[PDB]
Amino acid sequence: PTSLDVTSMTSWEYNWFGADVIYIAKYYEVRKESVDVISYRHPITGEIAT
Amino acid sequence: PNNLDSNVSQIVLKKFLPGFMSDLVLAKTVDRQLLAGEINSSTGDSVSFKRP
Amino acid sequence: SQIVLKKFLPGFMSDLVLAKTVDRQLLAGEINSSTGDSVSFKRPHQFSSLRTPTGDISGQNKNNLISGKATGRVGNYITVAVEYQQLEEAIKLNQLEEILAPVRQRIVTDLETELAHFMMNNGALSLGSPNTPITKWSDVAQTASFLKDLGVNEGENYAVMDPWSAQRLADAQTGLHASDQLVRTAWENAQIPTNFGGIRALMSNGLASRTQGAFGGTLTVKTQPTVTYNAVKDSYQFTVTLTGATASVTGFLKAGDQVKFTNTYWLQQQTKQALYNGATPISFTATVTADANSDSGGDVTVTLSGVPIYDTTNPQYNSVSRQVEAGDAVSVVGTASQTMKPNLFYNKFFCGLGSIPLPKLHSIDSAVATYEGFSIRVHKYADGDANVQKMRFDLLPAYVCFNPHMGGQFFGNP
Repeated sequence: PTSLDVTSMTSWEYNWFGADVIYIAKYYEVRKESVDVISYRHPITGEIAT
Repeated sequence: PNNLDSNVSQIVLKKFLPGFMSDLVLAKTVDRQLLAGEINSSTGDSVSFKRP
Repeated sequence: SQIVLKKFLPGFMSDLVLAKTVDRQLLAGEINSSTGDSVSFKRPHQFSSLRTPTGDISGQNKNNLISGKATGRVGNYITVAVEYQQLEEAIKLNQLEEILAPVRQRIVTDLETELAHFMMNNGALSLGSPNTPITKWSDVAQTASFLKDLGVNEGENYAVMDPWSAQRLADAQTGLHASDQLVRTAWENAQIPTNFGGIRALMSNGLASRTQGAFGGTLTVKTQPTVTYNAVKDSYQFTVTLTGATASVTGFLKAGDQVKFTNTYWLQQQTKQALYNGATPISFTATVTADANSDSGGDVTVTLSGVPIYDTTNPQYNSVSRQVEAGDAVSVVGTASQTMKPNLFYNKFFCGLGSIPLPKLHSIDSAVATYEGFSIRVHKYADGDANVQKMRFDLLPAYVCFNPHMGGQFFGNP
């Protein structure tokens, strides 16, 4: 079943009739992670390539 | 005999043991959009809705 | 009859020397929200030696390990509160700035007076008779000589005296014979040098005064007290009861009185050898802490500061030649009920001082006032419907006594 987020923000001085709206939100995060970089050093057509 | 109990101190750590807790099902299931923003303390103490 | 000036007349002011000299380093920001209402310091350790021809200690007892403490606590509030009718107050008194000037100095003066009372109540050492004032050069040098004789090195030594005593010493400098700078300075400014007799001498006008307290009869102790180190390893205070007093006198001994044990002498703390005052040995003395009455039968129970430790299982902590026992003879210095202003001398590590910051009360306007390093919280509120505003000032100090055997009172002697 559908469970929607609650904000209790709107309906402030307005007439509401459509209960067919479900509120979904996108969540963004930024993290510091350890990643391994591989340096392909084929000399032909440029060598230093990480 | 060595009496050196004044060389130490009684310590109460800054740690809190876990407590008890309940759950919320009744509040989430009810209808809250109808009554939200419809009652004001100064205006009155009752609201009415129309039957079909 | 109507026009008035907007500048007040000058008033009278004391001086602050006690706060600027005592130790304000060890006890500072230590009684916080986590420590509680008291905090304690440690004490140094002492050891004794066993002398054997061949080095065998199997039969004898190895030195035990006993640790002491020195606790510091918080005192009462320093609160001054006023109320006024704001219509009559605001007639010509702008922004209520005139109240601020004479209240911070009142707070500081009360704090210093209570500090002096505490210092002379907890000091142990005494010198000279209370009646005789200070008139010569030796009366100051005796304090430094005594402090050096006990064996205190780490610190600075200070002596405090009233304005008139400085004048009498200053006149002696005028009569010097070969020092031009000294005689010129004394003749012109009437100022004694900083170091007078090897001790940092100071002058103060605001110095607490005390009364002796009526006593009469040849006092002596009835019961041998307990002066073992384990009993007094936390406070250096002990209780003793006396006989031979007057029938029934209330207030027999006031706070600050010095009780002297005739036949028990001080000791050089490191060498544990007796003290010799040029021609006579130095007797042990103690200070009354709380007021004591006398009941029928002439029995007085009093609590004294400073302990004559002669523990027999811990010889390393001895500080007096012989153990105080029943039948000993004691006496109280001074006359019956005279009142005098004592002169104080102490080491740097004798009494501490600190302040506890005070938070602002919720939903009440307030501010912070600073005066010689003291922060005073001022609060204003408007309780009452009778136009009665109220203003209050607060300050919360804390004291500690480290070693009672490193200070006390002193007078002149004939």
